[PDB]
Amino acid sequence: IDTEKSQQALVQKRHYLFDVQRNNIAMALEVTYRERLYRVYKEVKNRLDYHISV
Amino acid sequence: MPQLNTTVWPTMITPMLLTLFLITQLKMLNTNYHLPPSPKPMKMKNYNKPW
Repeated sequence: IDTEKSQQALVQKRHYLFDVQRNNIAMALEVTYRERLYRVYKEVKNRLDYHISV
Repeated sequence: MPQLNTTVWPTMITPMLLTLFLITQLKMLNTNYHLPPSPKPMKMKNYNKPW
């Protein structure tokens, strides 16, 4: 009986795998978005700065 | 020797065959030794959780 109740406890804990997967998808998309914004900002500022430096 | 008087030989043979082949054997059949009460605490046809 104790073993079966413990098996039920693990089944209750199951959901963390899908929490992990959803966390990783959200975080990867956010990292990609912010890297893209930094890329566009850096290119624009870099060209303007080449002009100002010459 | 009274053991050689063959006139009382059935009187000595007939009850014996009842006592040796019927009554004592019916009383041994009712003398039974059950097998030990050995309780296995290891019996669980379980399986991993549904994954």
